[PDB]
Amino acid sequence: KEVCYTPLGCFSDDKPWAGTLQRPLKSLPWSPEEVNTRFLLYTNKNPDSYQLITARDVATIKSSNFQSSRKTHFVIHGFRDRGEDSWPSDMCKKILQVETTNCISVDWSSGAKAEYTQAVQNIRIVGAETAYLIQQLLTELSYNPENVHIIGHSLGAHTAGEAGRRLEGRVGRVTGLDPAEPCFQDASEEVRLDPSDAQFVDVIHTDASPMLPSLGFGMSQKVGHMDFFPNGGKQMPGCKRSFIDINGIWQGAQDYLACNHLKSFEYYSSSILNPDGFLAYPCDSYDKFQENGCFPCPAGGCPKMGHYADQYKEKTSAVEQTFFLNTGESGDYTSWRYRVSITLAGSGKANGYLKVTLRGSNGNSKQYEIFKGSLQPDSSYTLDVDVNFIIGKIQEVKFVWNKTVLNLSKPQLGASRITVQSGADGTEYKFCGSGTVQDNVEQSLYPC
Ligand SMILES: CCCCCCCCCC[N+](C)(C)[O-]
Ligand SMILES: CCCCCCCCCC[N+](C)(C)[O-]
Ligand SMILES: [Ca+2]
Ligand SMILES: [Ca+2]
Repeated sequence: KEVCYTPLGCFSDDKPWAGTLQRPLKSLPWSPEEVNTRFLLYTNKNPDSYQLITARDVATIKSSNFQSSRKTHFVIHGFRDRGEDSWPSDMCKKILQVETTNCISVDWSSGAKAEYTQAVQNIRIVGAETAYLIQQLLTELSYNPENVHIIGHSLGAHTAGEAGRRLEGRVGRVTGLDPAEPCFQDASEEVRLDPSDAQFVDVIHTDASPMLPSLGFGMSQKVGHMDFFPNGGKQMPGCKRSFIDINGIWQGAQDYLACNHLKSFEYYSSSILNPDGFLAYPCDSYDKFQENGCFPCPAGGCPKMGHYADQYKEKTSAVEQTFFLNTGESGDYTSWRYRVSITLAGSGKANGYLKVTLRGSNGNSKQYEIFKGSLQPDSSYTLDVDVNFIIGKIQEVKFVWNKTVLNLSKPQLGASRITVQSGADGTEYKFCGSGTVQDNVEQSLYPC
């Protein structure tokens, strides 16, 4: 029970578009007009106001600052979001401070203001609007599709994968910023987003808890050549866990219930200006990562999660290549990972915290509990940690340690050695603290 439209063609309401386990009711997309898809063009020439372009009137493009010479970034929002002044436009601007390029924000606000179930269908339209606009950068200005990068959030991610599929995977890259779960997880690839929709698909997963009984709006399913899982991808730091601004029904609700879903475009937008800020590490599971595994960055380097992911040598050597890492709690959310070993010393057996600080070069870190437990002489005790900022080179630690069981002597403990290390490369820095002062000191171990 299909319906056709302008140059965009037809939309069959039957499987897998509807009457799926994933999409139980049968509906059809709105009209192009009803959706009001709008391509807004930013280029280094005009980094503030945009140029309304249209694939319907080629004149609007040719007479615009669009540069057939350069890459083109598309940024598509999702359910109940907008292009005009929300984050997508904000994101285009950031992209133009670092590369000379065309960045378009795909605003379909009015169509994404529908009821989720409908919205899940309007997405098909915007796919086509977009795909179509690309089919006419090729025909009109011989603009190679493999120069196009589509970046979509939530429903937008699937939107982008849609356009991508309309162009037989000719499009060079689509990036999925926490692709929506409801109606997509475990569905035909025809309807969702999968590695086949572009030459390169990379995904950031920030809200991959189960949508049902549980409300994790993000897909847990791997759908890219690369699927990144910041902080394990289920609970992002800075957020406390779990549309018409619910904030007018229940004050705080929106933010509360969407914060993790949104960290996907947060992290990405910051990677644009901070490439070295989000290095993913390959691993089987986040726990292996969290339990001091898969460290440090591998042979060639860690992929940069985010904007500069397309620089990874083996970016498409496989599908569902998964990586893990930890972001910051706020600001630009950049964290760097270091390994920290401590082998014990002394005579008497104690119990306690095993804190640490860092001076590096740039600033100084925070306290860093590397261990709590039994402190038997000359053993060893490592733990990987996350430095929410860019320091430099260690060789300037501090130590400190506190009590858990109160007495059995009060021994002269210290720390024989403290193997430091970077994640990026492998730069150890390790130190000798010959002089095992008892308790609660800033015994500054130093180079050797
Ligand atoms: C799978 C549906 C995702 C629901 C999340 C909706 C988030 C609202 C968009 C955020 N905001 C309008 C502030 O950009
Ligand atoms: C306690 C401060 C954080 C706000 C918590 C708001 C949670 C309300 C959940 C929204 N809902 C419509 C399900 O009530
Ligand atoms: Ca697909
Ligand atoms: Ca790039």
